Amino acid sequence: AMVNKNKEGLNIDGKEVLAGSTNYYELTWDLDQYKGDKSSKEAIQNGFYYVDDYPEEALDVRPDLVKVADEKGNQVSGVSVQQYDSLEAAPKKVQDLLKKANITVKGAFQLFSADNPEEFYKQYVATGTSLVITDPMTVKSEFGKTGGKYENKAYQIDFGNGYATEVVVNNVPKITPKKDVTVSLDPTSENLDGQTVQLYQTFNYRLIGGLIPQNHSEELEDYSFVDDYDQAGDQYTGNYKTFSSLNLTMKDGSVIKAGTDLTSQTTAETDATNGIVTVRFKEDFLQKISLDSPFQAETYLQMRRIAIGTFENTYVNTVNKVAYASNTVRTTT
Ligand SMILES: [Ca+2]
Ligand SMILES: [Ca+2]
Ligand SMILES: [Ca+2]
Ligand SMILES: [Ca+2]
Repeated sequence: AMVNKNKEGLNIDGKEVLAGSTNYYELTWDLDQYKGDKSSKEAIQNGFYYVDDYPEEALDVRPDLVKVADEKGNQVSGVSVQQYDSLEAAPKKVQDLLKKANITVKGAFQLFSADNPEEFYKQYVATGTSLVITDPMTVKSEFGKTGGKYENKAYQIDFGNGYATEVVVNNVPKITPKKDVTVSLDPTSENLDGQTVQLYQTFNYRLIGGLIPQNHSEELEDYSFVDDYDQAGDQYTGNYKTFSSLNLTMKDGSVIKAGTDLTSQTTAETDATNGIVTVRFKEDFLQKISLDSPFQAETYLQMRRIAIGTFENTYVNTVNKVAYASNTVRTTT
């Protein structure tokens, strides 16, 4: 058996997992059927292992959180774990036992090993006592820029013979912030990217956040718009508005309609000297969004053009503290 969970313990098999989130896998090292086993010395000496072939393109193991526990919840001594970057890089002994167990891995994998096959056998195997491996891994930050499926595969090796235990699939959504230039808050208004802005004209930078899909695996804790604008040409006026980009369903079942003014659910921080403004969603609001709802929002920063010339803007949308850059807009004065 294999299941993926979030930190709070919810089953998240098949769910959308944001870059930066952790997959708290629980792998059952299933020894129940061996109660009253009568296998030979040589079969026992063939050993007991658990193999997790994790998808290293997408995930990094969190080695400090990896645990092997018995049925009382106590850590198991005499079991160790090593993570290898490939079969080729693995010790010869490891290559050989995988071959014998008839296990194929792709790229990087972990091997959990019974240090002393005879002691492990006497204690857990012949007694039919199953163990639970907690094996947390984090989605690579950069993967959020392309997104896509990943799957975790595991194998159990009993008496040197291996077999597949389970596969769990998840998907990483692609987070793609967008930046437009407007002279209106109407979402249908013309984009002035690539066009002219008059000297001392006010206008908006429209910062459209990335889309968090429904069926996501954990709470949203951060959704921010960080705009380091070019203060040689642009001045932030101190005014902004933030709107929902989609219909949101809250944990209480209420619905916030697309286009609703959510400015009061945000805070703002300015650095005029360095020409930066940051707008962040409040936890009080983010914690109310259903895990089964999408989330997306957009901020209109009111600017003033304050010099002749050509000026660019880019903003960064952070989503649970992973940064994603928007396109770069350009206007001329
Ligand atoms: Ca290693
Ligand atoms: Ca792998
Ligand atoms: Ca829209
Ligand atoms: Ca700046």
